[PDB]
Amino acid sequence: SMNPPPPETSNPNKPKRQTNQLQYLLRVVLKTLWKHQFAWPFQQPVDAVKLNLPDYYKIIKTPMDMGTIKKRLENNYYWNAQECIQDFNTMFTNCYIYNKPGDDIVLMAEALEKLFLQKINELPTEE
Ligand SMILES: COc1cc(OC)c2c(=O)[nH]c(-c3cc(C)c(OCCO)c(C)c3)nc2c1
Repeated sequence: SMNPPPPETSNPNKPKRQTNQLQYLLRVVLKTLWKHQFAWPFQQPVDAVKLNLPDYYKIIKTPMDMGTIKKRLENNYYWNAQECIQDFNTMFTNCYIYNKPGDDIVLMAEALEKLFLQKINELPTEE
């Protein structure tokens, strides 16, 4: 069994910025989700070998996780807040696509996503 390479977190020729919206995404959005009791399954790429999910990366072709997002934010990988918001949404959607309603992992994602939505509802206007 084999995992894919993780998503890119470094690319020196990708344009990047540090916007006030991106600072909010790190200091408020990521920090809130990361500390949550249900964060742990989402803090690193899905290890499809250790979890014995051999079809995971057959179904999930755009993997994302908060470990990857955390590194992207800390390394100022992004140009804009929409890029980062898309990553969070890709993470949640992958969970819903792969799993079944009412599974524990789906309940965990839902809890995290509720908080994500409440925080992004107050994303600041760009300075
Ligand atoms: C431990 O961290 C994770 C993270 C996950 O996603 C972010 C998942 C995830 O998306 N599905 C599952 C999961 C677990 C079991 C036992 C399942 O039945 C095995 C097939 O008979 C299925 C279909 C999914 N485990 C995760 C664990």
